[PDB]
Amino acid sequence: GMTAVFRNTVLVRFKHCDAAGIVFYPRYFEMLNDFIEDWFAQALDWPFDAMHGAGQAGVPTADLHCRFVAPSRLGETLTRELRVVKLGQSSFTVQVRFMGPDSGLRLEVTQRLVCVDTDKIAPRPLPDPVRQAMATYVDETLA
Amino acid sequence: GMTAVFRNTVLVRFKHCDAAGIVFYPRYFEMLNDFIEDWFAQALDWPFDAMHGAGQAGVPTADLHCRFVAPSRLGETLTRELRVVKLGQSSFTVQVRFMGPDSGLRLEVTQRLVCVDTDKIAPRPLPDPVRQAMATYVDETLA
Amino acid sequence: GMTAVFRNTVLVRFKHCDAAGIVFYPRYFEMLNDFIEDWFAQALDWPFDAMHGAGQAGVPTADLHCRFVAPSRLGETLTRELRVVKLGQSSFTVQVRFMGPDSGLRLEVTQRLVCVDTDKIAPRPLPDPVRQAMATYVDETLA
Amino acid sequence: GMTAVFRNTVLVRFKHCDAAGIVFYPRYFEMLNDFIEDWFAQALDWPFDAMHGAGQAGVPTADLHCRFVAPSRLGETLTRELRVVKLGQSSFTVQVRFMGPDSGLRLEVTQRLVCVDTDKIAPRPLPDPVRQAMATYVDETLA
Ligand SMILES: [Cl-]
Ligand SMILES: [Cl-]
Ligand SMILES: [Cl-]
Ligand SMILES: [Cl-]
Ligand SMILES: [Cl-]
Ligand SMILES: [Cl-]
Ligand SMILES: [Cl-]
Ligand SMILES: [Cl-]
Ligand SMILES: [Cl-]
Ligand SMILES: [Cl-]
Ligand SMILES: [Cl-]
Ligand SMILES: [Cl-]
Ligand SMILES: [Cl-]
Ligand SMILES: [Cl-]
Ligand SMILES: [Cl-]
Ligand SMILES: [Cl-]
Ligand SMILES: [Cl-]
Ligand SMILES: [Cl-]
Ligand SMILES: [Cl-]
Ligand SMILES: [Cl-]
Repeated sequence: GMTAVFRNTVLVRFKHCDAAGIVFYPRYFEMLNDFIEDWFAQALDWPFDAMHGAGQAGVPTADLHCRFVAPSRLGETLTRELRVVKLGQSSFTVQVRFMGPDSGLRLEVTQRLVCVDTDKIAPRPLPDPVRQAMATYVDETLA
Repeated sequence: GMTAVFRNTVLVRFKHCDAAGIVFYPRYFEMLNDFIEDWFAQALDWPFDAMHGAGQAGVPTADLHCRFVAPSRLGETLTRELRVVKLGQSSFTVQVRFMGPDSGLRLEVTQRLVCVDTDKIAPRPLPDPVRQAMATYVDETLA
Repeated sequence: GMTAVFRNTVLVRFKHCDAAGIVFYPRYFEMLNDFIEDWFAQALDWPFDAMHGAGQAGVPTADLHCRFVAPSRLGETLTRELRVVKLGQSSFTVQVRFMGPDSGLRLEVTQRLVCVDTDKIAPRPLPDPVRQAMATYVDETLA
Repeated sequence: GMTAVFRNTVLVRFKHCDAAGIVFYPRYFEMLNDFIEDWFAQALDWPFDAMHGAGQAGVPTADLHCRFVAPSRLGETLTRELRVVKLGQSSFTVQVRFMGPDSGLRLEVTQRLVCVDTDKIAPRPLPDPVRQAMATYVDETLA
């Protein structure tokens, strides 16, 4: 449909790979966080620097379900795509897919995050404009 | 009935902690992998050096589900526990819990791994002794 | 002078920073390796995938001297610049500077790497065209 | 003369090892930091949780020099040793050696750290008891 997707690419690097030149799974999760960071800065107008600084806020992960479909290797460029599954006042759920350079699905992950005060930890609502911006990404078929 | 639970501890270190003031979630996954590594070396008699070396094998992750219950902080010692959920010929599913120093649950991850040939990638059966050792960790109540 | 420099930029991310939102030093070294990887792929026509794959080669570090001049923080974009200090048949020495968005020097590192066979470790000469390409980056004032 | 050397061990893990088949060098620096962390907690009575917490302090690195002597591999246990080179009021320089299981030198790093106020960055003197504890590790022969 026309609900939004957020997309970008990531190069599989030497730092990401095991002795076989295949991606070590915790490293996918560094890739995933970088992608969420990007989405916040580019699409939601609430970059992590502002959020964790002046904002005294965070978006820690509550739940994460990841399926590793096919391996990725040193030197491949992967494409990352994000949709929003569910959006509350404080919590939000995204679905992220990583696809290889010939369009093969590499991993699919559904991730629930919660907006919190970091001084000290306690849930809080998302900023209104942020929640409004996320609403455009919502794919009602996903949940 | 009779069973076994594999358990050890890990210190939350500076390298693990982020600008929200807690453990950065990919870092939990490095701690998870370290724990699985420990299990293989210390309980299953199939250390990763041997497995990935002469063994020409690995145990890549097929599926992860992680529930983050409460945050962890610099300087805390966490307890890690492993139980086996399901055991096939090649695939195996484990449940790992991380607990805080007063036993508060921090995270629970259900993870399916698959034994593979690394030369080159293709599923293969676990060694007989290894599967037999893993069977002792089976938690029937999780089935 | 007109000897060459290799340049690119890198965003300081959440994964790079400590609890204060300042870069944790081992993370600079992940940034440094990524930059060398880039230089090999873009400038030297010998990407890490080809090098570690078909090439059965590596460029492990022999020596590294790094001065941390000023701290870097979450959300800053740093500029990375590389020059070649010294070039042998197998060994090569680079100097890398990271500068902040307002041109302040953040870190300066002189790094000696050695071309090796990875099956199994043993020095070898650089490929001729690679060594030729590095020669253009040589700043004879540096050593 | 009378002195002390701080020493402990570390296992080389899957997470540390790369596509050249050895420890990936930034990973040595995470192991270095862990070791300094250990020194502070176990020898100097100033653990990082306390230091960075109530203490509003840190010990960022100003200078690194690392000589990589021989590679390390998955499954090896390394020995880490610390000696103090130089001790000022705020700054301190340490020499750390990593050795293999048959005592072969793997790397030697000379590192200068500086005690700082984190609220906000500005050098400050080490606590008196901490400096006194560090003095016991001084290796006059390295001066
Ligand atoms: Cl590609
Ligand atoms: Cl909510
Ligand atoms: Cl939600
Ligand atoms: Cl593909
Ligand atoms: Cl029984
Ligand atoms: Cl199976
Ligand atoms: Cl299974
Ligand atoms: Cl607890
Ligand atoms: Cl067998
Ligand atoms: Cl049971
Ligand atoms: Cl900037
Ligand atoms: Cl040479
Ligand atoms: Cl050289
Ligand atoms: Cl600057
Ligand atoms: Cl004496
Ligand atoms: Cl001083
Ligand atoms: Cl000093
Ligand atoms: Cl040795
Ligand atoms: Cl004092
Ligand atoms: Cl002495």
